Amino acid sequence: PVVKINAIEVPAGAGPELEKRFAHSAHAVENSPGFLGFQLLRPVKGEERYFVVTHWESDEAFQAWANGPAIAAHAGHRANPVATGASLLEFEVVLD
Amino acid sequence: PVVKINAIEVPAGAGPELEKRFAHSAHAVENSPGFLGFQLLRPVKGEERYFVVTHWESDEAFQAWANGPAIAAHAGHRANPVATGASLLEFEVVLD
Ligand SMILES: C=CC1=C(C)/C(=C/c2[nH]c(/C=C3N=C(/C=C4\NC(=O)C(C)=C4C=C)C(C)=C\3CCC(=O)O)c(CCC(=O)O)c2C)NC1=O
Ligand SMILES: C=CC1=C(C)/C(=C/c2[nH]c(/C=C3N=C(/C=C4\NC(=O)C(C)=C4C=C)C(C)=C\3CCC(=O)O)c(CCC(=O)O)c2C)NC1=O
Ligand SMILES: C=CC1=C(C)/C(=C/c2[nH]c(/C=C3N=C(/C=C4\NC(=O)C(C)=C4C=C)C(C)=C\3CCC(=O)O)c(CCC(=O)O)c2C)NC1=O
Ligand SMILES: C=CC1=C(C)/C(=C/c2[nH]c(/C=C3N=C(/C=C4\NC(=O)C(C)=C4C=C)C(C)=C\3CCC(=O)O)c(CCC(=O)O)c2C)NC1=O
Ligand SMILES: C=CC1=C(C)/C(=C/c2[nH]c(/C=C3N=C(/C=C4\NC(=O)C(C)=C4C=C)C(C)=C\3CCC(=O)O)c(CCC(=O)O)c2C)NC1=O
Repeated sequence: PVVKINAIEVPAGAGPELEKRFAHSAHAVENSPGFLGFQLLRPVKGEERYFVVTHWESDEAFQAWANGPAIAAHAGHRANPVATGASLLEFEVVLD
Repeated sequence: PVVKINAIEVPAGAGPELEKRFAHSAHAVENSPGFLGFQLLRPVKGEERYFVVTHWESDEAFQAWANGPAIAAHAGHRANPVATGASLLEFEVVLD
C-alpha cells in the first residue's frame, strides 16, 4: 500500500475548529475504492501542523479520490476555511 | 468595481500550454454575474508569472465565481496541472 500524509496548517486555537470539521461535517471517504482509512493527528511536540495520515491500496486508489470527488468536496468549508496551508507528503509502505 | 489579479507560476516553456488552456480549453465565465471580463497577460520583463486580471462589480460578484462554480471547474486541468503556484492579489479600483 501507499500512504499520503497531509500537513495541515491552522492558526493558533483553530485546531478545535478544524477538528469539529472532521467530526461535525463530512468524514466520509471510507467507501472510496482502495481507501484504507485515515488518522487525524493533533500535534503536541516537534510540531504545530495537523497530520492527516491516509493509507491506500495503490496510488490509483488515491487519485480516484483526489481527481474525482475531492475537487468538489466540502465546498462551503473551503469557501470559509480554517486551515491556512497544506503539504502532501507521499510515501510507499516498506515495513510494518 | 474591484479587481482580482492572479499571479500564476508556470515552469519554463509551459506558458504556451497554460495559454492553450485559457484559449482552447473553456475560457468561459463571462456570463458569471457581476463579471466584467479578464485579461491574461504574458510576462516579458520584470516578471515570470502569468497575470490574470479580472474586474467585477463587487466582491460578492467575485465570490459567486470562487465559492460557486470555480471549486468544481476544469477538474481535468487541475488533475494534470501546468501551473505550480498562484497568488490572489485583491484591489479596489480607485481611478480609471
Ligand atoms: C480542488 C483541488 C485542489 C487542487 C488541485 C489544489 C492545487 C494547489 N493548491 C495550492 C495552494 C493553495 N490552495 C488554496 C485554496 C484553494 N485552492 C483551489 O484550487 C481551491 C478551490 C481552493 C479553495 C479555497 C490555498 C488557500 C492555498 C495556499 C495559499 C497559502 O498557502 O497562503 C497548491 C500549491 C501552492 C504552491 O505549492 O505554490 C496547489 C498545487 N488545491 C485544491 O484545493
Ligand atoms: C486524501 C487524504 C485526505 C482526506 C481523505 C481528507 C478528508 C478531509 N479533509 C478535511 C479538511 C481539509 N482537507 C484539506 C486538503 C486536502 N484534502 C484532500 O483530500 C487532499 C488531497 C488535500 C490536499 C493535500 C485542507 C486544507 C483541509 C482544511 C479545510 C478547512 O480549512 O476547513 C476534512 C474536514 C472538512 C473541511 O474542513 O473541509 C475532511 C473530512 N483530507 C486529506 O488530506
Ligand atoms: C477540505 C477538504 C479539501 C479537499 C478534499 C481538497 C482537495 C485537494 N487539495 C489538493 C492540493 C492542495 N490543496 C492545498 C490547500 C488548500 N486547498 C483548499 O481547498 C483550501 C481551502 C486550502 C488551504 C487551506 C495545498 C497547499 C495543496 C498542494 C499540496 C502539496 O502538494 O504540497 C488536491 C490535489 C492533491 C494532489 O493530487 O496532489 C486536492 C484533490 N482541498 C481541501 O481543502
Ligand atoms: C480570478 C478569476 C480567474 C478566472 C475567471 C480564471 C479562469 C481560468 N483559469 C485557468 C487556469 C488556472 N486558474 C488557476 C487558479 C485560479 N482560478 C480562479 O478562478 C481562482 C480564484 C484561482 C486562484 C487564485 C490556476 C492555478 C490555473 C492554471 C491551471 C493549470 O495548471 O492548468 C483557466 C485555464 C483552464 C485550466 O488550466 O484549468 C481559465 C479559463 N482564472 C482566474 O484566476
Ligand atoms: C484551473 C482553474 C482553477 C480554478 C477555477 C480554481 C479555483 C480557486 N482556487 C483558489 C485558491 C488557490 N488555488 C491555488 C493553486 C492551485 N489550485 C489548483 O487547482 C491548482 C492545480 C493549483 C496550483 C497550480 C492557490 C495557491 C490558491 C491560494 C491563492 C491565494 O489565496 O493567494 C480559490 C479560492 C480563492 C479565494 O476566494 O481566495 C478558488 C475558488 N483553482 C484552479 O486551479
